[PDB]
Amino acid sequence: MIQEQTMLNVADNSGARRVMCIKVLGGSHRRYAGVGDIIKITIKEAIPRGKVKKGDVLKAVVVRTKKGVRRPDGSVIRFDGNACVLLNNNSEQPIGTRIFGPVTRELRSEKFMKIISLAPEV
Amino acid sequence: MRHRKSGRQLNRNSSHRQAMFRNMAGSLVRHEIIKTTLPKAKELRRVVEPLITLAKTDSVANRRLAFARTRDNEIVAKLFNELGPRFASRAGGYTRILKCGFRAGDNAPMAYIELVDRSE
Amino acid sequence: MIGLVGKKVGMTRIFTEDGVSIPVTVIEVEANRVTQVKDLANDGYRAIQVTTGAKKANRVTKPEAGHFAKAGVEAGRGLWEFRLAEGEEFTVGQSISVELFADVKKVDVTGTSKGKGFAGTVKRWNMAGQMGNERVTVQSLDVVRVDAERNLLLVKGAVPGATGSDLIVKPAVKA
Amino acid sequence: SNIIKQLEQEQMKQDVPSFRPGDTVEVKVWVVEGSKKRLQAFEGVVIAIRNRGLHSAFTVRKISNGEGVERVFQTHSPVVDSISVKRRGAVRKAKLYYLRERTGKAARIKERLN
RNA sequence: GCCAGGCUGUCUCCACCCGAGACUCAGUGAAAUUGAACUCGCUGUGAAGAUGCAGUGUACCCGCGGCAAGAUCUGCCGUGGGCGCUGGAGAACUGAGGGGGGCUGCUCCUAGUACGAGAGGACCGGAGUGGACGCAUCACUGGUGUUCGGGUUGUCAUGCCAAUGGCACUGCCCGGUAGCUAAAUGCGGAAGAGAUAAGUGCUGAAAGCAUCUAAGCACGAAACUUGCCCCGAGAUGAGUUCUCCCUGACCCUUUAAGGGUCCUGAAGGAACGUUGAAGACGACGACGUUGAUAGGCCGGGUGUGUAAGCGCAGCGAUGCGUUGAGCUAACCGGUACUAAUGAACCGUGAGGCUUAACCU
RNA sequence: CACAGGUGGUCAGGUAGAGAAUACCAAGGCGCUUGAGAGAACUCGGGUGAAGGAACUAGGCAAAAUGGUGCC
RNA sequence: GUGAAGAGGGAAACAACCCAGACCGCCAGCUAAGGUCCCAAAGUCAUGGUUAAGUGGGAAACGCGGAAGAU
RNA sequence: AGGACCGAACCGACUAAUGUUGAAAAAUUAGCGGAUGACUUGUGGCUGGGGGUGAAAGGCCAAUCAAACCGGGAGAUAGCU
RNA sequence: CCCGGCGAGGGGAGUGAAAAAGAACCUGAAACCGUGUACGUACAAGCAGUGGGAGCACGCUUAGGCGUGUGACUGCGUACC
Repeated sequence: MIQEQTMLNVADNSGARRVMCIKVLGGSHRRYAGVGDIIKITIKEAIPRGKVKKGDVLKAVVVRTKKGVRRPDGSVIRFDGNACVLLNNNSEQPIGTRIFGPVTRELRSEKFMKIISLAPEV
Repeated sequence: MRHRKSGRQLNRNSSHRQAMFRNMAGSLVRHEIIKTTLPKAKELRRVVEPLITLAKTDSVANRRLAFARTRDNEIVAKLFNELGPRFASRAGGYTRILKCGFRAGDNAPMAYIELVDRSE
Repeated sequence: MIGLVGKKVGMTRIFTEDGVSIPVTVIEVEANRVTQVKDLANDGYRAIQVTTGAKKANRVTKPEAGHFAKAGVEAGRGLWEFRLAEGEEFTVGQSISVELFADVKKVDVTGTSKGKGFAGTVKRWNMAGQMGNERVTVQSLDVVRVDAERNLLLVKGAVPGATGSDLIVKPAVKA
Repeated sequence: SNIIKQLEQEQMKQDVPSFRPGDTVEVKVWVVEGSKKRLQAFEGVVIAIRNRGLHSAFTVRKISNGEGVERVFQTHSPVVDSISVKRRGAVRKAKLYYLRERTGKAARIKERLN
């Protein structure tokens, strides 16, 4: 779960290090966004040269949540922190071909069939 | 709130209540009879009965534990020697409470609490 | 159709073969024998009175003892009514087991919420008044497991009333 | 009461070994992929044990890609297949929530040598 | 003067815990205001928003806790004492009426389907899955859990070491029993039904055409109401059903819904105790020896973590086997060991008059 | 008013402490003049807490984080 | 002309609208304004006409329409 | 040696809250400032009311001061309640 | 003399014309506080009164419908300066 104005760890080779949330989407008058929800984040630090520039505003999706998510069998997946990967409204395919840390099994969505291939460590 | 919780409030500092109960238990052991309010008498019984039950078994660790919650060497010595064998046959229910009207000072209910044997 | 009165015992999880954990609340359903029958001709409507549990003879009022003696059954801990669905009737003393819920797959639970003291305006409507001890119903619940020989009923989710409370389980009207 | 105790105990399998907190352990988990099921091995260190009847669950932590991931495994759930202890540890602390900050040598623990 | 960063419930959302007030028991106890009050809503008028004027409607009398729309009063929610439903009493309900909400996105098959020259392209509202509200719950995710356990600095005390107890915010922290908790999980915005606007229609002229209508005469919007739950016979129009109890005597008078005396004291309730996941006080639930209602005890479980002592090693810190040991409040199954005694009080002794059908 | 307020100077121990500040004790003085009750909403003084440290507020106003020695 | 300094009855209430100037008492009769379905005292009285919309029981200019009025 | 700094006692109300009933007719809690300088206080005396005092706000002089209390002129005076 | 606490206060006896004169001491009213007596009121809306008014108790001409105590209901009634 992620709230407004929360830092998300970067799990892609785009060069981003610190990203801040600005707006939350995925439901009218919604206060929190889950792991499988689209969020609006910005960039605080950028590499000297690359496709990502400071101040850009674009969509993103959380891959890991500090609070975690539950399972039908009662199991809970909890991570040491919140990790998010930037997404674009057009050309959803993220630039990063490598993702830090494992990922859960809830990424079977229609548009997330291309990310399960990455993240070899589960 | 107020659902399945033990321990009457007895509005006071927690350490103050603990010291109060220590004094109550020590007095009851020393004199085998007390004349105190029922709300305090119930918790006095609840806190003192474990002490006598533990004292029924004689051991260095048991004596040290009894002294920890008693802080009176003479009272601890009184235990393990007279009360332990006196109530050895009985298991639980080492105290009895008899109402003696309401206190005249402030209309506060008051009652006597004493051991089952209390003598002999 | 017709509901039965049971006693809440607790709630836990049930593990499925596929590996899914489901909350289950446990209701003890004693045989709720019928004491009296109400009809249109006499009482103005069709209904049957159900009783359950046991009451000590000393703590049973003489009028209730006479009523149960007329019913030809031992005195229970309470009486409840259930409106018939215009189906087959019943007879006095006809014990009813949990088998009726063995093929429903959808039940509704009515009971009294746990009591609470005075509640503030924020605590109530987010004015102040008593909380709990009020009839409340939760509908569209599916039974998980039925054990007729053990008088055990497991229902998904949560139901009003803590342990030791009495509740009513009725066939789900909505479907 | 008796009924709930019977219901809880009737679904208990006497196969989980007794592992102390902070002891390295491997867990086999059934995972559904496509229309089939397969096995997955998860190695970690047990941090907390909360054995509430059949609700018994233990937290296992692992370090992957430089990040710490902790998952709670249910002791008696069908999803968990078997529990095996590879490296034996010894810590005089029921809960190991303190190691979330430690790393490298500090996070390491000594052999039990019982 | 300004910038970058770390840093707390200021907030999404607040949740829990410790103390003094808030409520009851025994006593002391003043004020501001006060013409008198048997101190209702709406409509119209009025020196112009009427508790007091005309019309209309509702409301048993009197108390306790707050929400402050105007804390004395009006008003609202919850809950109490008295009273009547006509002999009394205990239960179960029908129900005149009353509380409220009927929200909303994505995907799936339908289906790249009908239609459509092609382009284009659904009705579907059937299934699954989100967002916000309410209700329910603590097994799960955790928070709290100063009443449980352990680490630790200073100081005092137990004659001293060891070992213990108090104080220093719970002395500072690490975990956590039960209860409560949302950030956790279960369900609901029904389906169907009635009347429906527009609109869609069988035969059809007057006025050999035509037309929703003149004659026969049919469907239908997410709009409205039932359907969904909850309170409800103080509904004084005071309801319906079941069961139980009383089956004595005598005297007087102003001779009748009369009065009085001895005996009787039924069912039930209240009175008091254990008390509760019931509670501010009331009230409510279970029990009161013919018992698991509270405490303690046995065993288990949870939690904490290898207690003290013993003997070995290091001349010391400390470790080793005893010892997965000791302790464990609120959890679970038993145990009468302790506390709920025998009782007293109210509540009565066949139930008012008239009418109509029955056996007499 | 036996009120919660002001009233001038002196006597100045031990422990850990740079310290007459800080915490417990020595001799000494006191438990302060309403007590007891289940411990509701609510008010006041505090403690902990998942996603955050400034997204409420005109406002970093309360609270909260560190609080030093020598060197690389 | 009224109130000021005049009551009473009617207009549902109402001080300037209509009748009407209270010496006091009486369980008497007759009238002014206003009424004679009830509330509430009086005709559900008679004759000749308008009304199908509760217009009566709120409305102008204008071609029955105009017409929208106060929890 | 500091209009030197942190920091006790001590002093100032500079700010927030408690109340204009009262505990106080100017007080309480907290924060803040000074804390060897331009400081404070123990005790005694002096500056008297078109006068004293005053870094001027026309501030203060025993419930206040901008003409204090006491007794009198005066049971005053104009309008008005 | 007794109750009461070896008090305060009260109850008897006596003195005292009188103690319905007891040191709170001639005469003792209303506001205010209590008991008893008779009546009305718990389905009933507003300056709380005025006429009608059955009923509820007492004494009267021993009925002859009289007065006192209350006023269910009913027409009217928007305080004083």
